[PDB]
Amino acid sequence: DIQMTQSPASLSVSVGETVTITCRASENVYRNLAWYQQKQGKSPQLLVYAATNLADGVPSRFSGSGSGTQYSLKINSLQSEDFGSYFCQHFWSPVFTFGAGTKLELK
Amino acid sequence: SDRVRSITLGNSTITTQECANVVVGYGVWPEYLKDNEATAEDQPTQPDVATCRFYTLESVQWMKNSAGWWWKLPDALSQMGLFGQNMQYHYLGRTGYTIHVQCNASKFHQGCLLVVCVPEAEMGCSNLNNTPEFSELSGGDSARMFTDTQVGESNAKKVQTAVWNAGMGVGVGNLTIFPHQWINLRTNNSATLVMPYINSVPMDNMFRHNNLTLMIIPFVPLNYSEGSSPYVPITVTIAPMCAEYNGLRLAS
Amino acid sequence: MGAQVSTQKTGAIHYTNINYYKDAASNSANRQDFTQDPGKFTEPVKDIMVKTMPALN
Amino acid sequence: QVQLKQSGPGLVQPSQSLSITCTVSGFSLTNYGVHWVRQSPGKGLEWLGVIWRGGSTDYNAAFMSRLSITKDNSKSQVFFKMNSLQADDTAIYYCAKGDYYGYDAMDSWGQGTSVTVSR
Amino acid sequence: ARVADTISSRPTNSESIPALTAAETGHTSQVVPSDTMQTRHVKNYHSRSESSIENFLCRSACVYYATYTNNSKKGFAEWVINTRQVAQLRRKLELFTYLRFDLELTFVITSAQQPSTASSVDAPVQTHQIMYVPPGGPVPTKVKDYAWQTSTNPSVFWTEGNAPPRMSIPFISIGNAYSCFYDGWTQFSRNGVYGINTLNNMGTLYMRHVNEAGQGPIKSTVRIYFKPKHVKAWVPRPPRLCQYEKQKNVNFSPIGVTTSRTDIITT
Amino acid sequence: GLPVMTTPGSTQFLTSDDFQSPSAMPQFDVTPEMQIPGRVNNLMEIAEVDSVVPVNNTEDNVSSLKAYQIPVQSNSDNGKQVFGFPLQPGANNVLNRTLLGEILNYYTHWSGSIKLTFMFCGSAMATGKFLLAYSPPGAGVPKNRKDAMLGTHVIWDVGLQSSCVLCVPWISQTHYRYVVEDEYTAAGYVTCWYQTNIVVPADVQSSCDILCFVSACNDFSVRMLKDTPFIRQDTFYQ
Repeated sequence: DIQMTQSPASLSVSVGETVTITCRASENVYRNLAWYQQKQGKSPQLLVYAATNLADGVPSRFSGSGSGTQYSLKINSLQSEDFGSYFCQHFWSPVFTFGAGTKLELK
Repeated sequence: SDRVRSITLGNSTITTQECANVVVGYGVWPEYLKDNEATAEDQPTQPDVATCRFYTLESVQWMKNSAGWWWKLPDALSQMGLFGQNMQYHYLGRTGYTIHVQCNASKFHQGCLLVVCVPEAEMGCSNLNNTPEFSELSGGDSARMFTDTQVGESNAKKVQTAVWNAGMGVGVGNLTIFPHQWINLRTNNSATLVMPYINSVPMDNMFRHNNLTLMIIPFVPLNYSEGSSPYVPITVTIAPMCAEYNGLRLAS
Repeated sequence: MGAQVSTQKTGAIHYTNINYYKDAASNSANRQDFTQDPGKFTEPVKDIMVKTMPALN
Repeated sequence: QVQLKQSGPGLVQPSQSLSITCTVSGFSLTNYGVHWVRQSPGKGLEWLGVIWRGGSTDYNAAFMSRLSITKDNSKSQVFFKMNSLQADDTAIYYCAKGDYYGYDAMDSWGQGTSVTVSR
Repeated sequence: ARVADTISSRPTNSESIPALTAAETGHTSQVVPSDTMQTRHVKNYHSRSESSIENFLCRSACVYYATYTNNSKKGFAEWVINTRQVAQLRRKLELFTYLRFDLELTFVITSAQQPSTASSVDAPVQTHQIMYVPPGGPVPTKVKDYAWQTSTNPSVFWTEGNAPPRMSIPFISIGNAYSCFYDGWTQFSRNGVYGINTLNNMGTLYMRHVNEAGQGPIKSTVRIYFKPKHVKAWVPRPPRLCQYEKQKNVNFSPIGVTTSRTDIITT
Repeated sequence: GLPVMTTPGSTQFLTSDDFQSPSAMPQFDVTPEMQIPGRVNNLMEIAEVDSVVPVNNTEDNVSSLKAYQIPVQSNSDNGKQVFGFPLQPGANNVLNRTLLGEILNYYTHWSGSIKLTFMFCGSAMATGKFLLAYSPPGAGVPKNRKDAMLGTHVIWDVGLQSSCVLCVPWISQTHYRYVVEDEYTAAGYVTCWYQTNIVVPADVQSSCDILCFVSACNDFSVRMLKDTPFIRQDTFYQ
């Protein structure tokens, strides 16, 4: 099948700066990627679908881009309620595989 | 003025205050079946006040990054009142439609739709060996949506919904040869199409043949500055015209 | 019973044609029925609009 | 609008069967498909199986001989069944609907039941 | 069918606006070049004769070819009749939704010698038989069969070296027009097959050698040519952009609308 | 025993002949005709229907709906160019795959005028004026507004009617022109320039889009039917 290698595995940043989380597929998925955000001990929420589009209630700090095999997610101004985990999960082909995981301590 | 219409069918009335002209078929108006072209020998049922009225489908939301929608509509009206009851007890049936897509916004929004109504739209599947199933082709009074990506092929049975190929393998720019109108939010406010019965047989079964497809594709996407209303819906009202049925049987 | 479909395709002369078989699906091709009506694909509009007038009043 | 929720057994003996029933609300099973995702503390997130809106199912490769997902359109419920329940299945199981505007993404997830395979 | 000619124009200053229109009405502008500039009076003698429906479609095109070996068991060809195995005739017929024409068949039969082992191989001229079986009739299963009597099935006999054989077939259908597209299923439960194969019941075409295997095997090849006559067409359609993949359906792979250039202002 | 003599050209198979041939099914009763709406009598009325042309090919917009949209913004200088492409409706990849360019690739010669309908798909409070120029060949493509104003042009004012039709004329030495890329029978260039700026009020998006259509006039003609280069096949489909 196809693996999703996500980098970096962890981050330590403060409130108000610009970060960038990337994840790379094994082969081409044609912009079939979805980004999620999970806080401590609840279900993951959909954040960015189809590698560019924003969800219903997600504010415009989040921005996703990429094409082909290399994709990324960018927050221009990080805020106090936006820590947690982030995964990328392609829906190009069964079996769907999730990302490894990133962690934001917000130090 | 040339911007106001009033359409009255049965016990319903659709009015509009700014609009373009109405496009009618390939030049013909929907009428009944003559005796030169008839092939059945039983007398048809023409209720013509109970089924020739405006049925309003469900509304969809026009987001900024939206791709398109499609209905089928011998099938989208299969649960709507007495039109959906005569389709069940009868074996044959012919009809013509009038379609009214309506979508309003202020003077500070911008966008442009393409309201086209194509006959005999065969759709292509994502998996190259199979044909798409029924629930992925059409929903009863619920829109199926295009995407702007490429649908994967290892799914079981799914329609290829790449919007630039319009699902049928043709260029999406060349869809203007069918009867069509544009809803330009600068000037226009609603589109109206009157379609006759287009088929190679004088009557056909209505549960295994969808001889039309109404597609709505945004060419120039919705955009507005911050402060304007972000929720812009689209509503479609369809009304059959000159409907008749043959072959009365059990319910199915 | 020779049919005279005379006018050949000339630029800017007669020819003969006799049918021999009993089925109408065995004649030659038509090739000379020039008919045009583009008003059903270009102007499929209920209310006719004049060229010189503005389209939206 | 309120959405789907589940109810599971919680604690299961090894080499047994597991069954969580995820019931929905606010929509129909004739328009959306429900996925099944396993959140594991050691192996991370993984996708188990899905039942589409047409009724056909599609399972993972490693969980092929053990998974079986069915549904009922009238009662608006889906059923899942895994068998033989080995030691690494101590995780929390989610049900989540698909087809986010035709894009096959998960929009809303269940509350998740945490299962344990041990004695 | 002469085209319209341009008339002379004058400099104008009025309130009449031929250029400004509204494209939202779904109505193409009917303007001429004598409305936005000054034109001289030229009379056109050009004709639209070669762009007609009859002159566009009534040309012979191959649809299929199959081989069969004389000195071999399983040697005879069969072909269910359909016009969607080639790419160039399928694209021409799919510009319209409904068609109604009369066909005109032509077969081009060739032969080739196979590597036998006998010395001084000498064979006479060969004879071929092409039998057409309507849907429902009995079919042959070998070369020496009872079904090649053709008591009611039409068939043709042809020896090598002469002109190619040629028949003519009227409009055979159940409906009132041939249907190139069909958005529907076969069963009333909306299961099973979906597409254009619900209407494909034109029949089968069986080909065989007549002569016995004398001393050396001979492998023949017959090509079938379709040619529509008396054509009527309804409901035009945008032409096919992506490549064809299968015969039974319209499955495809997505592709761009055009080939790209380096800029928007480049030439 | 009437004496005849067989001329050259006997027992041949020419694929464009009109001869009679014996019927295979005699006295066959056809299915009677029926008035189906939308009968096409000639291929020169399919080409008279307008179709959106993909002007904006930039190597990644061809697999999107951004190929048809021409970006127009509120500038800060005078006389910027909007687009530009040569006028070759059978060889140039802008007008190649439209509804007009897909019929011309079945033929070899063509002659007549071409309409080019634009539509301002912007806001309701935005204004602007544009220049729609067509330059005959012989010189290069015009690079200024002063160079392009000397050809056949029109000035379009955006307003209540949101469409303008630039109709290029038939200016040539020969009665016909080749569909394929030829240097002897070139046809010219079509450009577009800002006349004045695009002025918007407050709280309006200043990035509007423009669609463009293409069709044929009532004196368009084609000749010498050939086969198309857009389709391809390796084996038989099964």
